Amino acid sequence: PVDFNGYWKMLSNENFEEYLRALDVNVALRKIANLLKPDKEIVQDGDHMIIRTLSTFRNYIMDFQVGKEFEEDLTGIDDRKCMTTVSWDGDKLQCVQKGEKEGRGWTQWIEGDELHLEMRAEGVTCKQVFKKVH
Ligand SMILES: CC1=C(/C=C/C(C)=C/C=C/C(C)=C/CO)C(C)(C)CCC1
Repeated sequence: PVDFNGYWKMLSNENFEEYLRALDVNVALRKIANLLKPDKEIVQDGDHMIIRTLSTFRNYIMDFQVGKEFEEDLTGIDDRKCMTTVSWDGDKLQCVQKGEKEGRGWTQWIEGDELHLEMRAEGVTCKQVFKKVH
């Protein structure tokens, strides 16, 4: 396990448009979303974690307990509900989102002062990197 606490800004984004296409997100929103460089505020307190993907255009908030399955309301992305579980896999943070879509989930880890995040859905993989600014 590692410590994700902090405020992070996006450095890079790769294959995000195809990842959103796999979720049936409309073209217009896909183009707009891929041009946004959202911040990430993570509050880690024990096994309780809050991850806020921030943008004035639109936000997405996660508030969960590691190891405990919860009903994830993805309103704002594709408006789906998934039975999600986020667990530790060594120093990596694994998330599996069970629902209508195949292979939906993500993996997060740290390299120096950078947050690495890979998102997957329907066999598609998106890669993002963030820099710890606070
Ligand atoms: C579609 C869409 C967006 C998607 C956000 C996503 C897919 C966030 C995933 C966050 C995760 C996995 C956080 C855990 O570290 C954002 C809000 C950028 C802008 C508006 C359009």
